[PDB]
Amino acid sequence: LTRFLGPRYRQLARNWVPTASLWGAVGAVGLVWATDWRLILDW
Amino acid sequence: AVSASSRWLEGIRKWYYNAAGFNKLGLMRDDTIHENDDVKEAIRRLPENLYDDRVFRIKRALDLSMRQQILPKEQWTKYEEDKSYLEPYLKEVIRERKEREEWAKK
Amino acid sequence: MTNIRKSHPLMKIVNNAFIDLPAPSNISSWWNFGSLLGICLILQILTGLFLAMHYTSDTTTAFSSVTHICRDVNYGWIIRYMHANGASMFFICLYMHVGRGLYYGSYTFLETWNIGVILLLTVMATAFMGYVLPWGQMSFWGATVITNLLSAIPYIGTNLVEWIWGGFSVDKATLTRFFAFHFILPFIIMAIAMVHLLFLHETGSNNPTGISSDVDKIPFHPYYTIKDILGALLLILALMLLVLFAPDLLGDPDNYTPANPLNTPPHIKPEWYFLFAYAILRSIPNKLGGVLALAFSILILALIPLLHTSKQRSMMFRPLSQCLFWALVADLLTLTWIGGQPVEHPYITIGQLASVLYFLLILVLMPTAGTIENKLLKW
Amino acid sequence: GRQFGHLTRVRHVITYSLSPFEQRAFPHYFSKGIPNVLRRTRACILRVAPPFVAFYLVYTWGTQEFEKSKRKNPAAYENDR
Amino acid sequence: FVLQGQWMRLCTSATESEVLRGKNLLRNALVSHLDGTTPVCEDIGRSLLTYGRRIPLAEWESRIAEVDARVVREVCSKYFYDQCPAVAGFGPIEQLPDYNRIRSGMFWLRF
Amino acid sequence: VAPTLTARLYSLLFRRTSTFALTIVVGALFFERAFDQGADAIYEHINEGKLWKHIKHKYENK
Amino acid sequence: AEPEHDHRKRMGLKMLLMMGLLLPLVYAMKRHKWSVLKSRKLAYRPPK
Ligand code: HEM
Ligand code: HEM
Repeated sequence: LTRFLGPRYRQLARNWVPTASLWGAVGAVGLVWATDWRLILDW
Repeated sequence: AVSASSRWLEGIRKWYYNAAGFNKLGLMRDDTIHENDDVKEAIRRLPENLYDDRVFRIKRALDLSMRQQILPKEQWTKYEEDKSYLEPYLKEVIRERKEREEWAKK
Repeated sequence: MTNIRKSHPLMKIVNNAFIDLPAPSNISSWWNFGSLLGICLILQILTGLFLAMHYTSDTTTAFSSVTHICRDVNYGWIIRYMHANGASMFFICLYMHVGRGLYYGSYTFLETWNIGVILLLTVMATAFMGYVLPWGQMSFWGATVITNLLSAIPYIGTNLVEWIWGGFSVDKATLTRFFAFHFILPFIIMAIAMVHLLFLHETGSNNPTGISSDVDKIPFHPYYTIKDILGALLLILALMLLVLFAPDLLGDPDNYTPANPLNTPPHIKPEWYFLFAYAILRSIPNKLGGVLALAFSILILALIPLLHTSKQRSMMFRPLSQCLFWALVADLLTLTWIGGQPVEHPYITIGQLASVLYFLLILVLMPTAGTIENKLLKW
Repeated sequence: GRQFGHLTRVRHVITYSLSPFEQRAFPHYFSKGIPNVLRRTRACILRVAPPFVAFYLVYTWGTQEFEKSKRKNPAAYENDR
Repeated sequence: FVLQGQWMRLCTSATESEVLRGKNLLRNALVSHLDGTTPVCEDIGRSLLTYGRRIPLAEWESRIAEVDARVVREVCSKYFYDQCPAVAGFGPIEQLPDYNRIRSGMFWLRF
Repeated sequence: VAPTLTARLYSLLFRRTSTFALTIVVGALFFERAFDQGADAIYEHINEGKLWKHIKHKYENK
Repeated sequence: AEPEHDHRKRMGLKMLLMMGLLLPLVYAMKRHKWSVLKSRKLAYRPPK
């Protein structure tokens, strides 16, 4: 826990967010086909 | 400001050891530790005497456990004799690794 | 090598994890529950397959079907009452298993611990669906109230409870689903067990002392095959003692009544294995709060590795945890009691303090005790 | 890999064992059991028994109350008045 | 495994061929030792306290001759089959077979 | 001198594992029968006349 | 209500005796196999 936290680590986190951010978008797309929200369909 | 409380604690510590199985077993307190990656390296750092000792002790101990027999009252580990022989070794190993983290962190 | 049967076949070498393996000397009787654990998995299966050789999975018949297995079919009665009782054992055994892991710090084997946990929960699902197959008053309702307890989830829940059921209630649709998943879980679980065994084979069996035994290791074949056979012998004993002398005793539920959807046993409750889960839900006023806390009951297991505070993975040398270990067990017994209790003041107030005690014992007390003991030893 | 030749390293330890056929499998069992059983139970009892005792009280009390409060149908509030 | 194996095979499966070769080996072993003065002197001395005052030398060949593959099989099974071993090592004995394993090696179910 | 009962038994049946096994097969057979017989008897004794075996008379062949 | 149970009690008696007999032998059989480890006493020998 404490060991993992570090001043140095931030670039990796920033990089992760984009890949992570990109990954997050896919789920919404993936969920949406199954979910079939009328509003989502409307979008 | 610990004179009475700590004094009770010192008495309590003997009871705790007495309460603890290792003292009853006769094996040293240091020997009892969960063999993980730091203990492991400490272990490896032991001299032949210290280290072969810890092997017989555990041998004699797992033998007893297998037979559900306790050692004679005369031959038991007394709290007053707390060989914390792993402690020295074990500290550094940790010390090294904590650093490693510091260097790695920055 | 030549004509060393074992390593000749590559396959037969893989079986030398039983015969040739390094097994610690010292070793309480507690470890026989691993083996018995498997024993039970194999017995349920053989039993299941024969019952599912004369069972039908419809509203109309299911009750009849079981009823027919226990009456007209030759030795179907014992097979079925052996199957019911077994599952009790299976759980009685499971909870010894996890006790041991809790107490001697076998759970240090994180990867093995995480499989265990999956194991435990998978069986848990199994047991929940099988009991519903016979489609009797207890089963019928128990499924509704558990499943519905999933509708606590805010956004989805509601939709999702309806998918699981295959409709708005628990008619045929649900009943055949449980039949199919009950059937296929145990097979999947066996794969898991073996995967569990795989990981454990990489570091061998911890001991009561809590120290490595590498300096004392024994033939598994010579010694531990008889122990295990002996273990069986006692295990079976208990399973037949139950099954032959008191078939229904341990099967609290007396509801041999075909399920009538308007009717209700005011006293609705899961079986002994699931009794603890029902109790956990009760102490929280809010539905959702109760479902979270129910999951956390069981799911809190995987934390304990991280909670470990002492330097001695063995509780054996630390009095204080030996005391709070036992109490948790007796708190667990206390909770099981609540499970079969009217949900009224007396029991409510008790359960609530038991559910806090359980999470304290696991989350907060023990971990501190660890530290203390370490500090008294000067560690 | 190989589990028997590769466990650990052990120097200077002698072991002495005997054959099954030369010894007895039941070594003064009554005599050892009593004293060993006795000696460990008494070192267990204190650490184990308490919490169970506790549950029993709570069971006992806990059932009394129920029966009372419910059988004491007049418990809550009296009749005459 | 191989050794014990050999034992077993011996008392169940000895073939005349095999015994006949060992036979002959024995003769030689027993003749060639007796080459030289020292050797003969020891046989004669020790023979007398051991076997008493006989010098079974020429007998041998006779005795050795009575050897049969059945003889060798029945004689071996008195002493090795079902009998409890006397095993010592001076480790690395970490892999040395458990007493019970060694023991079960003196009878033939499988292996 | 004669061999203790065990020694007798040993040399006749347990040296060779073929014999041993043969024994056990045989034994398993013999044993099942005696056990049952004895153990069934014992159990019927404890419930004299309670069981249909005892009670068939009443309505049988007049 | 319990046709099997009536048969079961009789079976239980047979089962009870066999299990008891089997258990006694196993404890004895089990003891012999594990006797060697239990019988053995290992004495540490000083290197020098
Ligand atoms: C450990 C895994 C399993 C557990 C915990 C388990 C448990 C149960 C339970 C508690 C019941 C209710 C019986 C009653 O009280 O009437 C049941 C019924 C049933 N189970 Fe199992 N079972 C398991 C595996 C299996 C397997 C593998 C099969 C099929 C191969 C199977 C087939 C059945 C059938 C057909 C019934 C319905 C008839 C009856 O009530 O006996 N079960 N199971
Ligand atoms: C399907 C149910 C299970 C079966 C058949 C099973 C079987 C076994 C067996 C036969 C052993 C070896 C003996 C022993 O230590 O008792 C074992 C060990 C172990 N099991 Fe399980 N198990 C099951 C469930 C679990 C669960 C639910 C977990 C934990 C979440 C778990 C975790 C462990 C661990 C950590 C060990 C090793 C302990 C040690 O010796 O240090 N097991 N299991």
